[PDB]
Amino acid sequence: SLALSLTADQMVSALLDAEPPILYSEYDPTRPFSEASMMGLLTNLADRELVHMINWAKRVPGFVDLTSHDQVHLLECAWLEILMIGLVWRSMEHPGKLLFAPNLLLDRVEIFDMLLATSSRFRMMNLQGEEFVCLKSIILLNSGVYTFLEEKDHIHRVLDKITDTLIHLMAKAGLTLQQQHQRLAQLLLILSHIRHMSNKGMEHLYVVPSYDLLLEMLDA
Amino acid sequence: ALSLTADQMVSALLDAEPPILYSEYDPTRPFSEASMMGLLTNLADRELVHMINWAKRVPGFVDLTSHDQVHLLECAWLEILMIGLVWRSMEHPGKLLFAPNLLLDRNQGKCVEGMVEIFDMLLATSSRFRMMNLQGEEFVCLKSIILLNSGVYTFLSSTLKSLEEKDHIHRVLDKITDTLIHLMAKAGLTLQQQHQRLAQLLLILSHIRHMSNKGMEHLYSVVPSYDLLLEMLDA
Ligand SMILES: O=S(=O)([C@@H]1C[C@@H]2O[C@H]1C(c1ccc(O)cc1)=C2c1ccc(O)cc1)N(CC(F)(F)F)c1ccc(OCCN2CCCCC2)cc1
Ligand SMILES: [Cl-]
Repeated sequence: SLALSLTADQMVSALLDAEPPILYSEYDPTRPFSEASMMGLLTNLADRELVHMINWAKRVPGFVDLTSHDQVHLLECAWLEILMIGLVWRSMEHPGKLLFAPNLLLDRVEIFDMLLATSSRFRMMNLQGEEFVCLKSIILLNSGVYTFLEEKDHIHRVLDKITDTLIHLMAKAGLTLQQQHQRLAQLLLILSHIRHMSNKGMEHLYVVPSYDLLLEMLDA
Repeated sequence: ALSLTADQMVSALLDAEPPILYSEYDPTRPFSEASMMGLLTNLADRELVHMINWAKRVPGFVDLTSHDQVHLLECAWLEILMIGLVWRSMEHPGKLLFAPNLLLDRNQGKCVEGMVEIFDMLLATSSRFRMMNLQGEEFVCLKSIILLNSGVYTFLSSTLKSLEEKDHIHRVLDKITDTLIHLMAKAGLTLQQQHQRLAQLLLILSHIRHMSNKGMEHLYSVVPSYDLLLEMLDA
């Protein structure tokens, strides 16, 4: 694959260029807050974000090398985790609040608390945008990989490239070899907590995009 | 803003560019006149939020009062949406790319009565930009001119501050002209070619205003209010 020959810098450049825009909530600010339904607003936002997520996924190196079926499977497994890491990233510089959108910024519940905790953890780590995009791409490629042979092999190789990229970013930033491996581990372990939150979030919803919806979106 | 170089002006404008939004996903097809109009309204309204963010980053714009910023936006918003539309559609002959998932040929334009006429005008503008090889750096200059120009001749005056406001706007406009010329000189165009291409691009602006006026006459037959615009700017 062409993707496997990308350097660290090229991988970061591709990922930064692929980033979705930050969307706004769809509601008239001239109106009182009480008119709105929180769940309604969040659903409308998420649905609009999903279209952009598909476009983003198609630009993650290696992703289009996969079958349409496997692309859908990865997206089905990752979509809420991807929405959540986006949320936490946007909320980093807003302690005690979740920036669902620039016009939908909420203070303090169980999952909300978990997301806030993740956000504060990213803030304490001084998580950089270049690291963020690597991590969100890992979520895409990893979350569904163990629930599907050449397809899996390819995915694992792209994942290894992403690891290389994360280390490269850290070496470039001035971190010692010991600091690099420690920060690599810290970042990746936070992914287990993102999985946790996603599963808890799913259990709350039960709005969820179907295999078929995702397939149609990818085809279109 | 008046201390920016041409290159800095271009950089600021490129960095300010809004995202390309999507239409309401999976609408009923075929469209009715009502459903198409509904989709276009929904799109436009979402684009407007991002336009405000963009406007606030156009050098010189925030130097104006909130009132004057709203006045400019009131006069320019549809023209700005339309030059965006024509720019997005350049590489799609015979079609208008309202959004990546809403790409319509003239046949589909006929779905709303009287619309095909303006659809044709927009297609014509888009082909004109394509034939001229309009550059992204030129596009952002032009869209910024629309913002600052369209409402400039319909402010009140009388007051010293108001005369200074208009003067400032005109100075920013002159800087944008300088920037356009700079881009052309940098590209290797002769002085005569530069002045000709400048005039061609600005004359196309009169046609964009025309199409905007025709488009506005349909919307009034949806339009963001002074209050909505002011709130968006404040937020
Ligand atoms: O180009 S438009 O002028 C403008 C484009 C699109 O439609 C408008 C619009 C919009 C904006 C806000 C909104 O809320 C709804 C729609 C558009 C927009 C939205 C987002 C965006 O990024 C770009 C554009 N246009 C479409 C085109 F002809 F070109 F195809 C158009 C032209 C003629 C019409 O009728 C004439 C006949 N009529 C006259 C009066 C009596 C009854 C008969 C009708 C529409
Ligand atoms: Cl949007």
